[PDB]
Amino acid sequence: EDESEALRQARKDAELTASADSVRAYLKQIGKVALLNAEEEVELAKRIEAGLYATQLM
DNA sequence: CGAACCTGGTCTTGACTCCATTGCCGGATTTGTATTAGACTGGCAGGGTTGCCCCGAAGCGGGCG
Repeated sequence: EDESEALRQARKDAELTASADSVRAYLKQIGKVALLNAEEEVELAKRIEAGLYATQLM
């Protein structure tokens, strides 16, 4: 079905596999963080420039 | 009988030639680095074949605390 932790346990146990091919390992690694939009990019760029000026001032 | 001679070299002096050998210098080519603002967001991809043997690891029946 879609619940009762059978499919959930299957997805969890299939997440903790070997994946001996290094390309598949790196792709499963990078398919983790959430993608962003233009507002998130604006926010992160402003935070980056603020942090850079703050550490240069320090 | 002596005497010129003539010619092996042995060697030097002086002028001449000629080509390496750096040295700038001006320009040519060669090589390296930086920068491009619309938006773009998790692979293609190729095969699976023997026989025999040894041995080491995974997993399952079976009793035990």
